[PDB]
Amino acid sequence: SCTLGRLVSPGPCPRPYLVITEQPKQRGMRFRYECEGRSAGSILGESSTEASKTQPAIELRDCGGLREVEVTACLVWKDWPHRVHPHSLVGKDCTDGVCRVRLRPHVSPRHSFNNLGIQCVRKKEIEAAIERKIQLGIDPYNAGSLKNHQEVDMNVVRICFQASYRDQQGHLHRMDPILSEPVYDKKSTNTSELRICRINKESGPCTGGEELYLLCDKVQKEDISVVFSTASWEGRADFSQADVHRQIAIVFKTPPYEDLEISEPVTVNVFLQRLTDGVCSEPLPFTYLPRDHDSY
Amino acid sequence: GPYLVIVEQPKQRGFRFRYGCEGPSHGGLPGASSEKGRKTYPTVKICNYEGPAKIEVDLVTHSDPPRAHAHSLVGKQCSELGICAVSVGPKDMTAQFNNLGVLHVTKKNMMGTMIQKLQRQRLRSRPQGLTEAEQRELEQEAKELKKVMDLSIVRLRFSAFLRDSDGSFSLPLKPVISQPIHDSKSPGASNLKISRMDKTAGSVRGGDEVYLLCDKVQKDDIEVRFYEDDENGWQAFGDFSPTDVHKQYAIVFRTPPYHKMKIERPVTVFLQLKRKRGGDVSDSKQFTYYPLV
DNA sequence: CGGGAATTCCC
DNA sequence: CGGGAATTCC
Repeated sequence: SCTLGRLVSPGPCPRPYLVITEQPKQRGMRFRYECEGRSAGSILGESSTEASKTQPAIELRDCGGLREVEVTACLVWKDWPHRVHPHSLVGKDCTDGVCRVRLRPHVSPRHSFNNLGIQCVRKKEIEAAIERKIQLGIDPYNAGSLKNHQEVDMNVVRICFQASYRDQQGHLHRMDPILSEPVYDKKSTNTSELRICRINKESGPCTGGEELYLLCDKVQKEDISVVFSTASWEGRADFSQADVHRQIAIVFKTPPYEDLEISEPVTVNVFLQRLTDGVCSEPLPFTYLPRDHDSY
Repeated sequence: GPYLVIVEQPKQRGFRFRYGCEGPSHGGLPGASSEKGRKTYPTVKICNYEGPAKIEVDLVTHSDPPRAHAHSLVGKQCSELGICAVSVGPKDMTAQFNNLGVLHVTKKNMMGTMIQKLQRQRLRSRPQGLTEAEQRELEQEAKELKKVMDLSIVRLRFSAFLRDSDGSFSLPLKPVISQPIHDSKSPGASNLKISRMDKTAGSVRGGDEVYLLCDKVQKDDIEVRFYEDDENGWQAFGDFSPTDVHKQYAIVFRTPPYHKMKIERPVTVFLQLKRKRGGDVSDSKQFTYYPLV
């Protein structure tokens, strides 16, 4: 079985592998169907910017002695059995849910993906769509388990990386697969990105009980709670799913401060926290008042 | 004589057409004067009758010229795909249709449908074996109507029929049509109702923000209005700026300056959303006013 | 293609 | 007898 022993043949030098330098933006990318007819996406890098928005960039380490290497981006689930995900990855140089780039190892080992996007297949396909790929020998881990336990996260996926090397000799070895920081579709209310868009007043007495309105992006009533968290304190309002006007507005009641009135007012930030995974949103400016203000 | 009259009229807007993948029992087309406490249905009647008789009723094309329709009315007592027929007792000469729903045919299918529905009005009745000739016409009258049949607004055509001796119904009557009914879903057809609003108490002049919550409305064909005209009218808007139309289901605007010269005691007026073209409306929401300070 | 909205389905 | 997710279309 075992070919050779731990002979100091390699010696802390060889042993090539790769690494994601810039992860693909978590959630924000709208998966598209083969119905919307598309081919190039816009996927960004985890930490981009509305300005010079970064992009999914990766490099190679220990590629020395290598002439030319090929990358293999493909979509797999998010848990243990990273089976080949049904949603195919489209874009330039993407044949079947897989992209390839014969990047020259030495002379600049780094590829920044540009026009890159996903393609979400309808549900009544999902399974078969996995069979197709299977047949065409597509499974970066060969673990296809269909018909029994399914439940596939049609909203998130991991893009596996299989980088194949090539030397002069007939010793074309293969490195180890690399997984990405899960990608979440923007079109899904459950996993989209949270965001308030406006609020009633900016100042409210610490007496609380004050009712305030608010607009937002499609959120799931039966799973969401507005908070007034801050340094030293974290008090979240109260209301019921009944006040979640058609997934784009909330009618809550400002909870009282942490028992305080001490002189002039203190500002606090308010944002949304999904009662399921935690993902918060861009906080908004709010202010509490020290009880009444009886005076002239 | 051959006189017919729709007593209760079908609710014009509020009934949600249902798709086939949805089911045949989500309810029955209600009536105008039908509300909680006491329901009401699309009832018709016959004056100067001639005794027992039936009443075929199908869905016609909203286009004034009474013509067929792709949306086949469906229900317990319905000819599968088409007309629902009932009867009447010798005295009670009025028919009421409780359970009555409408089958919504997809845009991608309202084609093969209407055409097929035409084949029956032809090939089905009269001599069988329709000739390739008619086939061509069928395909014409079909598509030659697709763009003139609002797939989201229908009218009932209550067609009564008596028995022409020999014990057999066949004597037509005066088929009258029910005023259109807007699919409670079609983007431009539902009822411009209003869930609730932010600050209830306005101000005085004309410039105060209030967060208003409503039902699906398009980026236009929309505009808030308030009033109370025991006189010859009086109106006022708020903000025709779309930017403030939050995802179809909400609008925030500034209160318009009422010509309330009489800055006396507080005056409370009416307020209700309206549609431009359609000219819809909502209910009586109380918007009070106050004396500036 | 992006960004939005109408349309068909599924709870 | 409505709400909103899933798909398509502009």
